[PDB]
Amino acid sequence: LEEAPWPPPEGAFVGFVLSRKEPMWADLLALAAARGGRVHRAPEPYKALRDLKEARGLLAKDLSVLALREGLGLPPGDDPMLLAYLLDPSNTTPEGVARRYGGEWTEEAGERAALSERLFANLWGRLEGEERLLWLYREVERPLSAVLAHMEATGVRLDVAYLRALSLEVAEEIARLEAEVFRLAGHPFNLNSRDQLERVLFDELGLPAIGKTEKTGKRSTSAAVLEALREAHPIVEKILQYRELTKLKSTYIDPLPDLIHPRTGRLHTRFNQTATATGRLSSSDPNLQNIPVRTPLGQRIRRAFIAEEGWLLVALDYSQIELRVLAHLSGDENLIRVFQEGRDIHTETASWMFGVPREAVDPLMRRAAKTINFGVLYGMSAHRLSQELAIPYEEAQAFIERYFQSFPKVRAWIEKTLEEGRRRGYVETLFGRRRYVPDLEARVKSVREAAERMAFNMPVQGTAADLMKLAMVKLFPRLEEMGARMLLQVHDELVLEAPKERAEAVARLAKEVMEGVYPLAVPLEVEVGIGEDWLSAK
DNA sequence: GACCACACCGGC
DNA sequence: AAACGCCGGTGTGGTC
Ligand SMILES: Nc1nc2c(ncn2[C@H]2C[C@H](O)[C@@H](COP(=O)(O)NP(=O)(O)OP(=O)(O)O)O2)c(=O)[nH]1
Ligand SMILES: [Mn+2]
Ligand SMILES: [Mn+2]
Repeated sequence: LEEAPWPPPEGAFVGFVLSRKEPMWADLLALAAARGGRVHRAPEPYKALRDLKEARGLLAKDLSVLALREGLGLPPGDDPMLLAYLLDPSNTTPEGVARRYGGEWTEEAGERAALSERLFANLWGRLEGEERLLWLYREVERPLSAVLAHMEATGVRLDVAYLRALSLEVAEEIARLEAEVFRLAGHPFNLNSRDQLERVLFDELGLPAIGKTEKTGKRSTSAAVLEALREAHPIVEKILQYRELTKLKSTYIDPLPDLIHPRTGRLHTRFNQTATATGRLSSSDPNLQNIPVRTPLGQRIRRAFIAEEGWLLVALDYSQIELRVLAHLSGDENLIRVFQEGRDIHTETASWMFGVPREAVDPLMRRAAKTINFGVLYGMSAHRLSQELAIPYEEAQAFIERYFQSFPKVRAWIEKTLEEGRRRGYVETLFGRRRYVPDLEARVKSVREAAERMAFNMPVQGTAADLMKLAMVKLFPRLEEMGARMLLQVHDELVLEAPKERAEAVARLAKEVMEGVYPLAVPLEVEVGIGEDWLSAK
């Protein structure tokens, strides 16, 4: 490419180099653009951002987030990564996409701009005739990248002082647990080392091994194994408690306070758009899609996520979403009637599990039933189910039997999805998002059947992800008009932030947009709460 | 210091 | 651990 002076013409593709992967924290080291056989390198990258109409190129959203951080309303446009991801969701990195579609991902801005132009040309042509993937690109993924850019630059408020005080209380309890574990072991050791713990439990103590680890075949110390040994020795229960507290302290309580941005005073995640095999987003740096909620301590951590003063959080979450999606995809009349009657399969499975009336099912029980309902749907074995519920093997076998007997067209849909996946080489969502599963033809049964579980899960999980994305695209402009903020997406949930006096109107509107995103054979019901913290809004 | 595999476990 | 699926973060033990 011929070198030309900054600025570039309108519509040029950008390349850029960040001091680090996280756009909210990175220095903009270099900026360049390419168009019409020329490359334009910016002498002063920061000031040079003001010359761009949009961020068009590889990782476009990252540059848009950095621009918004600096007060510049630079939206992301075309991104070859999104094209590649729609053609094959194993296209997750610029390194791989470049090698695959005609370039090399380097560390120079000008070459990255030239690469973005070359890759877009080639990838755009590969989507000729792919009407459904083209619709997903233009109507979902490309506009969604702008929504996510704004969400990333906005962040969420965190009660730092609260978490600092919580850390000290948890530290004292961890001390009580480890000191007890060492007394029971007869000697201290590194309780964070699963190798050392393995030797204590199975060699020094006389506990029987239950399972082995995957890659190295060590005697497992997993929670599932410890639960099986809960009654064999009093050290086991303490280890499980130590694990819970240290997991939450090391992963949330201690690190999150240190990630508050100095200018915004809020916590900023990255919403990765080309990271999963199914079409889901992921969240990283930090991951805000796995904040605790299940245990008492976890709920205390979730309470640290708060609204700006004078505002409230609004949390919306699709009801039984993948089961509703399954009803539409499979057309099972029995499953459709379930939701047309307003029933709750999680609460009903819970009622059976704990032998109590539906009105007596608490959230803890219902959450456990959610795990059972989807575990069985996507292929959980009777053996594992019998151990999860502490019931005889024959009773777990009977539950799985009635589960599918209740919804006969589900098995039919699974078989048809797998047969089509073998012929075409891929499975697809309701909107045509595809995942290639070559191991459906594997000649090793264990491999083939693992691929089968991956394969018929994807249309269900992926359709739910398609629906959530489309709802975000529809909802975002309405929230801007209302002066509200979209903060987080957690797969089938949105967390919004609204002025207190508008919180109710925002909650009603967001609920209606999400429930009407795309009418199916069953209604899509959305549960909504409002509160000053994330837990309260649930 | 960065990076890695591994086992593991937080969420949906 | 076991024939649930999809993620990202941690400490250990180890290399470089
Ligand atoms: N395979 C699998 N999928 C899961 C699991 N947990 C969640 N998912 C998938 C399937 C779930 O549909 C989806 C969203 O998870 P939620 O919002 O926590 N539960 P839901 O929407 O079902 O019920 P309600 O909102 O009324 O409580 O994530 C699991 O253990 N396994
Ligand atoms: Mn839900
Ligand atoms: Mn949810």
